[PDB]
Amino acid sequence: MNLTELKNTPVSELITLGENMGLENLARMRKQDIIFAILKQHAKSGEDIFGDGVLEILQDGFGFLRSADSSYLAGPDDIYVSPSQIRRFNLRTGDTISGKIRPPKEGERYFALLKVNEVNFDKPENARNKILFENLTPLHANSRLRMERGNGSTEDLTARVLDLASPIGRGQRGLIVAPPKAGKTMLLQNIAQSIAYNHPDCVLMVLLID
Amino acid sequence: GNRRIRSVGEMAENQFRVGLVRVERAVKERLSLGDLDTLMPQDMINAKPI
Repeated sequence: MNLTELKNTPVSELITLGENMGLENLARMRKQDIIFAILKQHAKSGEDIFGDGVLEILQDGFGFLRSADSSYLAGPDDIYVSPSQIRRFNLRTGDTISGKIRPPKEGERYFALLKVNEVNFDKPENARNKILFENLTPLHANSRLRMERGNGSTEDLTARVLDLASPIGRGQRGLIVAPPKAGKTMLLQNIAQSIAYNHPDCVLMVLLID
Repeated sequence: GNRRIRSVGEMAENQFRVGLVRVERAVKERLSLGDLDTLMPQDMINAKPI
């Protein structure tokens, strides 16, 4: 019982499962409401429910577990994180939390967190003792992140020109200066594809605002 | 011999005990459905009734 597993399932199978569980008509219902009702019905039987997400600590002291498929948008299926657990495990904004959750009781609107199982895709004993990012010693780019494909494709010309003009390494802080209608989209697509092909071990994140 | 004097001391002890039992009710209601080593003894006693 995982949240992302039910989010990846299609609408038809979720409607069929909800109709088999014997609930209200799910055809005229949102997929999120269908998942919520399925989780409620499955927790009424006594089974456990698990979830995950990125922590977003609010200014008051509590927080939620945003989802990546919704671009970290405020959703009804966000997992509430009490400030007591935050104060007990020294949680901060950005910590990936994966643990058992429960449906909201009477008077509640979000899932509650009972026990945390994995922090930042690692054991909590390794996360409790860690060095902050503000204390790490900066350095120049040492490792070479080669962008050349090497397959002899016609699209590899862009990567070859980029390598001949400005090689990119780990920790680089560059700028792509270009007037509009120049080809920034195709260039960014080629860069992302070359990064995913040559260095699949690195965590690639593409941010597109406005 | 049948009438007493109830000064500020007892009159304050009575109200303090009333507030204390009003807090104790909620403390027991919480601890009856609480989790061991989950909360501190400072997050279960509302100082507002006292």
